[PDB]
Amino acid sequence: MTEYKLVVVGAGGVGKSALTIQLIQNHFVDEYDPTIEDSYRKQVVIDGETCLLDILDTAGLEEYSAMRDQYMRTGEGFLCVFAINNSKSFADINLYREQIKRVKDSDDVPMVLVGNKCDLPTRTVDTKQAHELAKSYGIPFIETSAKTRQGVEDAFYTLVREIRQYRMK
Amino acid sequence: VNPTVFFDIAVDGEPLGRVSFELFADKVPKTAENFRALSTGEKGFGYKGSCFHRIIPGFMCQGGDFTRHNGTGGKSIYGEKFEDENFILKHTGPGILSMANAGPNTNGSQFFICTAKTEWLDGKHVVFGKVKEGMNIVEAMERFGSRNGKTSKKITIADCGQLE
Ligand SMILES: CCn1c(-c2cc(N3CCN(C)CC3)cnc2[C@H](C)OC)c2c3cc(ccc31)-c1csc(n1)C[C@H](NC(=O)[C@H]1C[C@@H]1C)C(=O)N1CCC[C@H](N1)C(=O)OCC(C)(C)C2
Ligand SMILES: Nc1nc2c(ncn2[C@@H]2O[C@H](COP(=O)(O)OP(=O)(O)NP(=O)(O)O)[C@@H](O)[C@H]2O)c(=O)[nH]1
Ligand SMILES: [Mg+2]
Repeated sequence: MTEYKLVVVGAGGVGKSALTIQLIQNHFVDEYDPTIEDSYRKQVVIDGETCLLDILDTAGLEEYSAMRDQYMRTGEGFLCVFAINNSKSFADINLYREQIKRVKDSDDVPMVLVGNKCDLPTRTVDTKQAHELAKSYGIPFIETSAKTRQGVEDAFYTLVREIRQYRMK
Repeated sequence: VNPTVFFDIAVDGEPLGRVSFELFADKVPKTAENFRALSTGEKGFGYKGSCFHRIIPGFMCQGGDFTRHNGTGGKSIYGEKFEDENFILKHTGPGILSMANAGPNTNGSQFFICTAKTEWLDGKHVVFGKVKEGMNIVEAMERFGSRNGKTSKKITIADCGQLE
Protein backbone atom coordinates (compact mmCIF):
# COMPACT_ATOMS: atom_id res chain seq x y z
CA MET A 1 0.00 0.00 0.00
CA THR A 2 1.59 3.22 -1.18
CA GLU A 3 2.32 5.91 1.41
CA TYR A 4 2.08 9.63 0.67
CA LYS A 5 3.72 12.30 2.85
CA LEU A 6 1.38 15.30 2.77
CA VAL A 7 2.14 18.59 4.54
CA VAL A 8 -0.52 21.23 5.28
CA VAL A 9 0.87 24.81 5.24
CA GLY A 10 -0.46 28.35 5.32
CA ALA A 11 -0.90 31.43 7.48
CA GLY A 12 -2.05 31.11 11.07
CA GLY A 13 -5.79 30.60 11.51
CA VAL A 14 -6.70 29.75 7.90
CA GLY A 15 -8.02 26.34 8.97
CA LYS A 16 -5.19 23.87 8.36
CA SER A 17 -6.06 21.88 11.47
CA ALA A 18 -9.84 22.15 11.00
CA LEU A 19 -9.42 20.64 7.53
CA THR A 20 -7.16 17.84 8.74
CA ILE A 21 -9.36 16.97 11.74
CA GLN A 22 -12.42 16.99 9.49
CA LEU A 23 -10.69 14.48 7.20
CA ILE A 24 -9.45 12.30 10.07
CA GLN A 25 -12.13 12.61 12.74
CA ASN A 26 -15.24 13.78 10.83
CA HIS A 27 -15.97 16.75 13.07
CA PHE A 28 -15.41 20.49 13.44
CA VAL A 29 -15.00 22.64 16.56
CA ASP A 30 -14.97 26.43 16.50
CA GLU A 31 -12.40 26.76 19.30
CA TYR A 32 -8.99 28.17 18.44
CA ASP A 33 -6.14 25.81 19.31
CA PRO A 34 -3.03 27.01 17.44
CA THR A 35 -0.78 24.17 16.34
CA ILE A 36 2.76 23.33 17.45
CA GLU A 37 3.05 20.31 15.17
CA ASP A 38 0.73 17.32 14.72
CA SER A 39 0.91 14.19 12.61
CA TYR A 40 -1.89 11.88 11.47
CA ARG A 41 -2.33 8.73 9.41
CA LYS A 42 -5.35 7.78 7.34
CA GLN A 43 -6.01 4.92 4.95
CA VAL A 44 -8.15 5.84 1.91
CA VAL A 45 -9.05 4.50 -1.52
CA ILE A 46 -8.35 6.88 -4.40
CA ASP A 47 -9.16 5.79 -7.97
CA GLY A 48 -9.29 2.17 -6.88
CA GLU A 49 -5.90 2.07 -5.10
CA THR A 50 -5.42 1.80 -1.35
CA CYS A 51 -3.33 4.76 -0.15
CA LEU A 52 -1.88 5.55 3.26
CA LEU A 53 -1.84 9.29 3.92
CA ASP A 54 0.81 10.53 6.35
CA ILE A 55 -0.32 14.10 7.09
CA LEU A 56 1.80 16.75 8.80
CA ASP A 57 -0.24 19.64 10.28
CA THR A 58 2.17 22.56 10.71
CA ALA A 59 2.27 25.78 12.72
CA GLY A 60 1.04 28.93 10.99
CA LEU A 61 2.41 31.23 13.69
CA GLU A 62 4.72 33.52 11.75
CA GLU A 63 7.22 33.83 14.64
CA TYR A 64 8.63 30.40 13.66
CA SER A 65 8.93 31.04 9.90
CA ALA A 66 12.63 30.05 10.08
CA MET A 67 11.90 26.45 11.17
CA ARG A 68 10.19 25.08 8.05
CA ASP A 69 13.12 23.80 5.98
CA GLN A 70 13.24 20.31 7.48
CA TYR A 71 9.57 19.47 7.08
CA MET A 72 9.61 20.92 3.58
CA ARG A 73 12.53 18.68 2.58
CA THR A 74 10.76 15.61 4.00
CA GLY A 75 7.29 16.32 2.60
CA GLU A 76 6.23 14.93 -0.78
CA GLY A 77 3.25 17.22 -1.44
CA PHE A 78 1.83 20.40 0.01
CA LEU A 79 -1.70 21.59 0.71
CA CYS A 80 -1.24 25.38 0.57
CA VAL A 81 -4.16 26.86 2.49
CA PHE A 82 -5.57 30.38 2.68
CA ALA A 83 -8.94 31.63 3.94
CA ILE A 84 -11.30 33.32 1.49
CA ASN A 85 -12.07 36.06 4.05
CA ASN A 86 -8.39 36.87 4.80
CA SER A 87 -6.59 38.68 1.98
CA LYS A 88 -3.28 38.64 3.87
CA SER A 89 -3.37 34.83 4.09
CA PHE A 90 -3.80 34.82 0.30
CA ALA A 91 -0.71 36.99 -0.14
CA ASP A 92 1.11 34.65 2.27
CA ILE A 93 0.51 31.75 -0.17
CA ASN A 94 3.21 32.91 -2.57
CA LEU A 95 5.82 33.12 0.20
CA TYR A 96 5.09 29.52 1.22
CA ARG A 97 5.29 28.36 -2.40
CA GLU A 98 8.57 30.22 -2.96
CA GLN A 99 10.02 28.74 0.23
CA ILE A 100 9.01 25.19 -0.79
CA LYS A 101 10.50 25.56 -4.27
CA ARG A 102 13.60 27.15 -2.74
CA VAL A 103 14.08 24.40 -0.15
CA LYS A 104 13.32 21.47 -2.49
CA ASP A 105 15.24 23.17 -5.35
CA SER A 106 12.55 22.40 -7.90
CA ASP A 107 9.85 24.16 -9.89
CA ASP A 108 7.99 20.84 -9.96
CA VAL A 109 6.72 20.10 -6.43
CA PRO A 110 3.24 18.54 -5.99
CA MET A 111 0.94 21.17 -4.49
CA VAL A 112 -2.73 22.09 -4.30
CA LEU A 113 -4.05 25.56 -3.56
CA VAL A 114 -6.90 25.47 -1.03
CA GLY A 115 -9.22 28.38 -0.36
CA ASN A 116 -10.85 27.47 2.96
CA LYS A 117 -13.86 28.83 4.91
CA CYS A 118 -16.13 29.02 1.84
CA ASP A 119 -19.14 28.65 4.13
CA LEU A 120 -18.66 32.30 5.15
CA PRO A 121 -20.49 35.18 3.42
CA THR A 122 -17.73 37.76 4.04
CA ARG A 123 -15.46 36.87 1.11
CA THR A 124 -12.51 39.18 0.35
CA VAL A 125 -10.58 36.94 -2.08
CA ASP A 126 -12.61 36.37 -5.21
CA THR A 127 -12.54 32.96 -6.87
CA LYS A 128 -11.03 34.30 -10.12
CA GLN A 129 -8.07 35.75 -8.21
CA ALA A 130 -7.34 32.31 -6.77
CA HIS A 131 -7.91 30.35 -9.98
CA GLU A 132 -5.41 32.53 -11.85
CA LEU A 133 -2.78 32.22 -9.11
CA ALA A 134 -3.16 28.44 -9.22
CA LYS A 135 -3.11 28.50 -13.03
CA SER A 136 0.16 30.45 -12.91
CA TYR A 137 1.63 27.80 -10.59
CA GLY A 138 0.40 24.93 -12.77
CA ILE A 139 -1.46 23.42 -9.81
CA PRO A 140 -5.08 22.67 -8.86
CA PHE A 141 -7.30 25.06 -6.91
CA ILE A 142 -10.01 23.67 -4.62
CA GLU A 143 -12.46 25.63 -2.46
CA THR A 144 -13.25 24.02 0.89
CA SER A 145 -15.10 24.44 4.14
CA ALA A 146 -13.87 22.49 7.13
CA LYS A 147 -17.13 23.50 8.82
CA THR A 148 -19.50 21.96 6.25
CA ARG A 149 -16.94 19.41 4.86
CA GLN A 150 -17.38 20.93 1.36
CA GLY A 151 -14.38 19.95 -0.76
CA VAL A 152 -12.36 18.50 2.14
CA GLU A 153 -11.81 14.99 0.74
CA ASP A 154 -11.39 16.46 -2.73
CA ALA A 155 -8.52 18.71 -1.58
CA PHE A 156 -6.48 15.93 0.06
CA TYR A 157 -7.30 13.39 -2.67
CA THR A 158 -6.33 15.78 -5.47
CA LEU A 159 -2.97 16.31 -3.77
CA VAL A 160 -2.45 12.53 -3.70
CA ARG A 161 -3.25 12.48 -7.41
CA GLU A 162 -0.66 15.22 -7.99
CA ILE A 163 2.00 13.21 -6.14
CA ARG A 164 1.02 10.07 -8.05
CA GLN A 165 1.49 11.78 -11.43
CA TYR A 166 4.85 13.22 -10.28
CA ARG A 167 6.07 9.72 -9.41
CA MET A 168 4.69 7.98 -12.53
CA LYS A 169 6.26 10.53 -14.87
CA VAL B 1 5.67 43.34 49.38
CA ASN B 2 5.36 40.95 46.42
CA PRO B 3 2.86 38.16 47.11
CA THR B 4 3.78 34.47 47.06
CA VAL B 5 1.48 31.73 45.73
CA PHE B 6 1.81 27.95 45.66
CA PHE B 7 0.77 25.01 43.48
CA ASP B 8 0.63 21.44 44.80
CA ILE B 9 1.32 19.32 41.71
CA ALA B 10 -0.02 15.79 41.20
CA VAL B 11 0.70 13.19 38.52
CA ASP B 12 -2.26 10.94 37.70
CA GLY B 13 -3.64 11.98 41.09
CA GLU B 14 -0.53 11.10 43.05
CA PRO B 15 1.30 13.98 44.78
CA LEU B 16 4.60 15.18 43.34
CA GLY B 17 5.47 18.33 45.27
CA ARG B 18 4.87 22.00 45.87
CA VAL B 19 6.01 24.87 43.62
CA SER B 20 5.82 28.42 44.93
CA PHE B 21 6.08 31.65 42.95
CA GLU B 22 6.93 35.24 43.68
CA LEU B 23 4.52 37.54 41.80
CA PHE B 24 6.06 40.85 40.69
CA ALA B 25 3.19 43.06 41.83
CA ASP B 26 5.72 45.91 42.10
CA LYS B 27 6.28 45.83 38.30
CA VAL B 28 3.07 44.32 36.83
CA PRO B 29 0.37 44.78 39.48
CA LYS B 30 -2.70 43.97 37.37
CA THR B 31 -1.18 40.79 35.91
CA ALA B 32 0.13 39.59 39.29
CA GLU B 33 -3.26 40.23 40.89
CA ASN B 34 -5.04 38.13 38.25
CA PHE B 35 -2.71 35.17 38.89
CA ARG B 36 -2.97 35.64 42.68
CA ALA B 37 -6.77 35.72 42.71
CA LEU B 38 -7.01 32.70 40.40
CA SER B 39 -4.61 30.83 42.70
CA THR B 40 -6.75 31.50 45.78
CA GLY B 41 -10.00 30.84 43.88
CA GLU B 42 -11.53 33.86 45.61
CA LYS B 43 -13.73 34.83 42.63
CA GLY B 44 -15.40 31.40 42.59
CA PHE B 45 -13.11 30.07 39.86
CA GLY B 46 -9.41 29.55 39.29
CA TYR B 47 -6.49 27.19 38.87
CA LYS B 48 -7.37 24.46 41.39
CA GLY B 49 -8.11 21.20 39.64
CA SER B 50 -6.76 22.31 36.25
CA CYS B 51 -3.85 20.69 34.46
CA PHE B 52 -0.59 21.47 32.65
CA HIS B 53 -1.76 20.65 29.12
CA ARG B 54 1.51 21.36 27.31
CA ILE B 55 4.97 20.34 28.52
CA ILE B 56 7.91 20.58 26.12
CA PRO B 57 11.27 19.49 27.61
CA GLY B 58 13.96 22.09 27.08
CA PHE B 59 11.45 24.97 26.90
CA MET B 60 8.45 25.31 29.20
CA CYS B 61 5.44 23.92 31.07
CA GLN B 62 2.09 25.56 30.18
CA GLY B 63 -1.18 25.40 32.09
CA GLY B 64 -4.17 27.33 33.40
CA ASP B 65 -7.16 26.38 31.23
CA PHE B 66 -9.76 25.91 33.95
CA THR B 67 -12.82 26.67 31.78
CA ARG B 68 -12.52 24.13 28.95
CA HIS B 69 -9.69 21.86 30.16
CA ASN B 70 -8.46 21.37 26.59
CA GLY B 71 -5.75 24.03 26.24
CA THR B 72 -7.99 26.60 24.53
CA GLY B 73 -9.83 28.21 27.45
CA GLY B 74 -9.35 30.17 30.66
CA LYS B 75 -10.45 33.64 31.67
CA SER B 76 -9.12 36.54 33.72
CA ILE B 77 -10.67 38.18 36.76
CA TYR B 78 -11.24 41.28 34.58
CA GLY B 79 -13.29 39.61 31.85
CA GLU B 80 -12.43 36.97 29.30
CA LYS B 81 -9.19 38.71 28.28
CA PHE B 82 -7.15 41.75 29.34
CA GLU B 83 -4.42 43.87 27.76
CA ASP B 84 -0.66 43.42 27.95
CA GLU B 85 0.25 45.43 31.04
CA ASN B 86 3.92 46.00 30.11
CA PHE B 87 6.94 44.11 28.76
CA ILE B 88 9.48 45.41 31.28
CA LEU B 89 10.57 41.96 32.44
CA LYS B 90 12.26 39.46 30.16
CA HIS B 91 12.39 35.68 29.74
CA THR B 92 15.88 35.39 31.24
CA GLY B 93 16.05 31.71 32.23
CA PRO B 94 14.48 28.76 34.03
CA GLY B 95 11.69 29.57 36.48
CA ILE B 96 10.29 32.66 34.75
CA LEU B 97 6.48 32.81 35.04
CA SER B 98 4.81 34.46 32.06
CA MET B 99 1.40 34.80 30.38
CA ALA B 100 0.27 32.67 27.47
CA ASN B 101 -1.81 34.45 24.85
CA ALA B 102 -3.42 34.42 21.40
CA GLY B 103 -1.54 37.53 20.26
CA PRO B 104 -1.51 41.16 21.40
CA ASN B 105 -3.73 41.98 24.39
CA THR B 106 -5.27 38.52 24.84
CA ASN B 107 -4.23 37.55 28.38
CA GLY B 108 -6.65 35.26 30.17
CA SER B 109 -5.59 32.68 32.73
CA GLN B 110 -3.15 30.48 30.81
CA PHE B 111 0.49 30.84 31.87
CA PHE B 112 3.80 29.11 31.29
CA ILE B 113 6.87 28.37 33.43
CA CYS B 114 10.19 28.48 31.58
CA THR B 115 12.71 25.67 31.94
CA ALA B 116 15.32 27.50 29.83
CA LYS B 117 15.91 31.01 28.51
CA THR B 118 13.26 31.84 25.88
CA GLU B 119 14.31 35.33 24.82
CA TRP B 120 12.35 35.37 21.51
CA LEU B 121 9.17 35.63 23.62
CA ASP B 122 10.38 38.96 25.03
CA GLY B 123 7.96 41.75 24.17
CA LYS B 124 5.25 39.26 23.21
CA HIS B 125 4.36 37.61 26.54
CA VAL B 126 4.07 39.49 29.84
CA VAL B 127 6.52 38.17 32.44
CA PHE B 128 5.06 38.58 35.90
CA GLY B 129 6.71 36.19 38.35
CA LYS B 130 9.28 33.52 39.01
CA VAL B 131 9.59 30.21 40.83
CA LYS B 132 10.77 30.77 44.41
CA GLU B 133 10.74 27.24 45.84
CA GLY B 134 10.34 23.88 44.17
CA MET B 135 12.03 24.37 40.82
CA ASN B 136 13.01 20.70 41.06
CA ILE B 137 9.28 19.91 40.92
CA VAL B 138 9.03 21.76 37.59
CA GLU B 139 12.11 19.91 36.37
CA ALA B 140 10.43 16.64 37.37
CA MET B 141 7.33 17.53 35.32
CA GLU B 142 9.35 17.71 32.08
CA ARG B 143 9.57 13.95 31.55
CA PHE B 144 5.80 13.72 31.23
CA GLY B 145 6.03 16.01 28.18
CA SER B 146 7.03 15.57 24.55
CA ARG B 147 8.25 17.36 21.43
CA ASN B 148 4.86 18.86 20.60
CA GLY B 149 3.78 19.16 24.24
CA LYS B 150 1.29 16.30 24.65
CA THR B 151 1.60 14.85 28.12
CA SER B 152 1.83 11.12 28.89
CA LYS B 153 0.36 11.48 32.39
CA LYS B 154 -2.21 13.92 33.75
CA ILE B 155 -0.32 16.73 35.52
CA THR B 156 -2.71 18.66 37.74
CA ILE B 157 -2.80 21.56 40.16
CA ALA B 158 -4.25 19.48 43.00
CA ASP B 159 -4.31 22.49 45.34
CA CYS B 160 -3.22 26.12 45.19
CA GLY B 161 -3.38 29.31 47.18
CA GLN B 162 -1.52 32.22 48.71
CA LEU B 163 1.26 31.95 51.30
CA GLU B 164 1.65 34.51 54.09
C1 LIG C 1 8.23 25.60 15.16
C2 LIG C 1 7.92 24.72 16.34
N1 LIG C 1 7.60 25.53 17.53
C3 LIG C 1 8.45 25.86 18.58
C4 LIG C 1 9.86 25.45 18.65
C5 LIG C 1 10.84 26.44 18.58
C6 LIG C 1 12.18 26.09 18.67
N2 LIG C 1 13.17 27.06 18.58
C7 LIG C 1 12.83 28.49 18.73
C8 LIG C 1 13.99 29.33 19.21
N3 LIG C 1 15.19 29.07 18.42
C9 LIG C 1 16.28 29.97 18.81
C10 LIG C 1 15.57 27.68 18.66
C11 LIG C 1 14.52 26.75 18.09
C12 LIG C 1 12.51 24.74 18.77
N4 LIG C 1 11.58 23.77 18.82
C13 LIG C 1 10.28 24.10 18.77
C14 LIG C 1 9.29 22.95 18.84
C15 LIG C 1 9.61 22.05 20.02
O1 LIG C 1 9.43 22.16 17.66
C16 LIG C 1 8.38 21.22 17.48
C17 LIG C 1 7.78 26.68 19.48
C18 LIG C 1 6.46 26.87 18.96
C19 LIG C 1 5.33 27.56 19.41
C20 LIG C 1 4.16 27.53 18.66
C21 LIG C 1 4.12 26.81 17.47
C22 LIG C 1 5.21 26.11 16.99
C23 LIG C 1 6.38 26.15 17.75
C24 LIG C 1 2.96 28.23 19.14
C25 LIG C 1 1.69 28.02 18.73
S1 LIG C 1 0.61 28.87 19.75
C26 LIG C 1 1.95 29.58 20.58
N5 LIG C 1 3.11 29.16 20.16
C27 LIG C 1 1.77 30.57 21.70
C28 LIG C 1 0.94 29.97 22.85
N6 LIG C 1 -0.48 30.29 22.72
C29 LIG C 1 -1.43 29.47 23.18
O2 LIG C 1 -1.19 28.33 23.57
C30 LIG C 1 -2.81 30.02 23.21
C31 LIG C 1 -3.93 29.01 23.21
C32 LIG C 1 -3.67 29.78 24.45
C33 LIG C 1 -4.65 30.82 24.95
C34 LIG C 1 1.49 30.52 24.15
O3 LIG C 1 1.05 31.54 24.66
N7 LIG C 1 2.56 29.85 24.71
C35 LIG C 1 3.32 30.33 25.87
C36 LIG C 1 4.76 30.55 25.42
C37 LIG C 1 5.28 29.26 24.81
C38 LIG C 1 4.37 28.78 23.67
N8 LIG C 1 2.99 28.65 24.12
C39 LIG C 1 4.83 27.43 23.20
O4 LIG C 1 4.22 26.41 23.35
O5 LIG C 1 6.03 27.51 22.64
C40 LIG C 1 6.64 26.23 22.29
C41 LIG C 1 8.12 26.47 22.02
C42 LIG C 1 8.82 25.11 21.92
C43 LIG C 1 8.74 27.24 23.19
C44 LIG C 1 8.33 27.30 20.74
N1 LIG D 1 -16.40 29.20 9.40
C1 LIG D 1 -15.27 28.48 9.34
N2 LIG D 1 -14.40 28.53 10.34
C2 LIG D 1 -13.32 27.75 10.14
C3 LIG D 1 -13.04 26.94 9.06
N3 LIG D 1 -11.82 26.29 9.23
C4 LIG D 1 -11.39 26.73 10.40
N4 LIG D 1 -12.25 27.62 11.00
C5 LIG D 1 -12.06 28.31 12.29
O1 LIG D 1 -10.95 29.17 12.16
C6 LIG D 1 -10.15 29.15 13.36
C7 LIG D 1 -8.75 28.67 13.04
O2 LIG D 1 -8.81 27.28 12.66
P1 LIG D 1 -7.53 26.33 12.78
O3 LIG D 1 -7.87 25.06 12.03
O4 LIG D 1 -7.15 26.22 14.21
O5 LIG D 1 -6.49 27.16 11.92
P2 LIG D 1 -4.92 26.77 11.72
O6 LIG D 1 -4.59 27.08 10.32
O7 LIG D 1 -4.72 25.29 12.03
N5 LIG D 1 -4.17 27.70 12.83
P3 LIG D 1 -2.53 27.51 13.26
O8 LIG D 1 -1.66 27.71 12.04
O9 LIG D 1 -2.29 28.55 14.40
O10 LIG D 1 -2.34 26.11 13.80
C8 LIG D 1 -10.93 28.29 14.36
O11 LIG D 1 -11.75 29.13 15.16
C9 LIG D 1 -11.74 27.37 13.45
O12 LIG D 1 -12.93 26.89 14.05
C10 LIG D 1 -14.01 26.88 7.99
O13 LIG D 1 -13.94 26.23 6.97
N6 LIG D 1 -15.10 27.70 8.23
MG1 LIG E 1 -3.46 24.39 13.36
